Amino acid sequence: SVYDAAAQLTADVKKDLRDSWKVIGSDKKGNGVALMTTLFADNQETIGYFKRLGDVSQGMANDKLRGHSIGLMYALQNFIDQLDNPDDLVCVVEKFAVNHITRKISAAEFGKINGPIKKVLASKNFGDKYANAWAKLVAVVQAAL
Amino acid sequence: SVYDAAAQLTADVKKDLRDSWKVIGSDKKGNGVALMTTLFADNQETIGYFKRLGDVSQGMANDKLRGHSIGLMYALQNFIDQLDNPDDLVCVVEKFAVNHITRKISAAEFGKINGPIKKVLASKNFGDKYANAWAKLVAVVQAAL
Ligand code: HEM
Ligand code: HEM
Repeated sequence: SVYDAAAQLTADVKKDLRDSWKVIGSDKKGNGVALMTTLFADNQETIGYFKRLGDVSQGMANDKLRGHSIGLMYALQNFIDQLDNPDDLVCVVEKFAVNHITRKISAAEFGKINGPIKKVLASKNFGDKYANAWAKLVAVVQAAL
Repeated sequence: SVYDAAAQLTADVKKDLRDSWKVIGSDKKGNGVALMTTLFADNQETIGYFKRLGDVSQGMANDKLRGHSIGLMYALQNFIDQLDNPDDLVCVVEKFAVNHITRKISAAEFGKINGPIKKVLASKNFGDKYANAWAKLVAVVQAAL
């Protein structure tokens, strides 16, 4: 199932992912927080899963939120680094899904991250071409949920 | 406390951590799996916490173990990247501790990773000086458990 989704990560898709990550991943704290705050702004209902983080309206200043945001970027770093070996990408994606499945986060709910990713990419001037590439990577994770 | 433990990461400790990570982090899959297999070999009592992984003796051939091992190396990558800013190191360490606290992994239990780290370091020509530097980093996590 996840292997089939990984099959959509073509040579061109993997190239656009690496190129955009070279920029987005160069400031994990800044862009990681940008992603989370954008998710909360566009889909307020998702805050329900983050009660432990406390006052998420504090953004970057919220230590728990900042810690979570930085960590999120290392998961993506992991995914990007495994792009050339489907076997490793799949095992890393399935490992990642375990805790999210436990939290009862459906593929549909997880998909809400696509909007924020598109916006963050656009802030760095990476157009629709790149957003579509990232939507395909997210789809690999969705296949595991 | 975690804040006092992070203060123990002196100038040369941070430098030795970076110099050794430059080599160890070069092969996250290989060194990550070596780290886990060594832990299970030297402390068989910890295997119980990893029931979900299945037959851990299969090593690299165990997809779940490989997935977990690779991810473990990105957590260390995260810690190393935060050495410049104590405030960020602390929030990332506390974030990391959440799930380990939930699994009831105590500071003493976590500290068992020091042996495996020392052995992997030694396999790459990094002696006691480096093993002790890493013990200091591990001590920051222990303070959060
Ligand atoms: C690109 C997308 C995402 C990435 C890379 C990501 C990454 C991570 C990572 C690395 C962790 C820490 C390890 C763990 O506990 O599993 C985590 C925790 C978590 N994730 Fe995901 N995640 C993503 C999207 C989401 C979404 C869309 C939701 C919910 C709508 C979600 C909810 C959670 C929650 C509730 C936690 C625990 C937060 C805490 O209490 O500290 N994640 N995620
Ligand atoms: C250098 C030390 C270690 C690092 C960097 C590390 C890293 C990680 C990471 C990144 C995860 C995945 C996210 C999560 O679920 O929290 C994790 C999961 C886990 N860790 Fe730790 N860990 C370390 C040591 C330990 C030790 C010593 C134990 C137990 C004696 C432990 C037990 C667990 C367990 C049981 C899981 C879940 C495994 C699974 O079911 O897939 N960890 N750890």
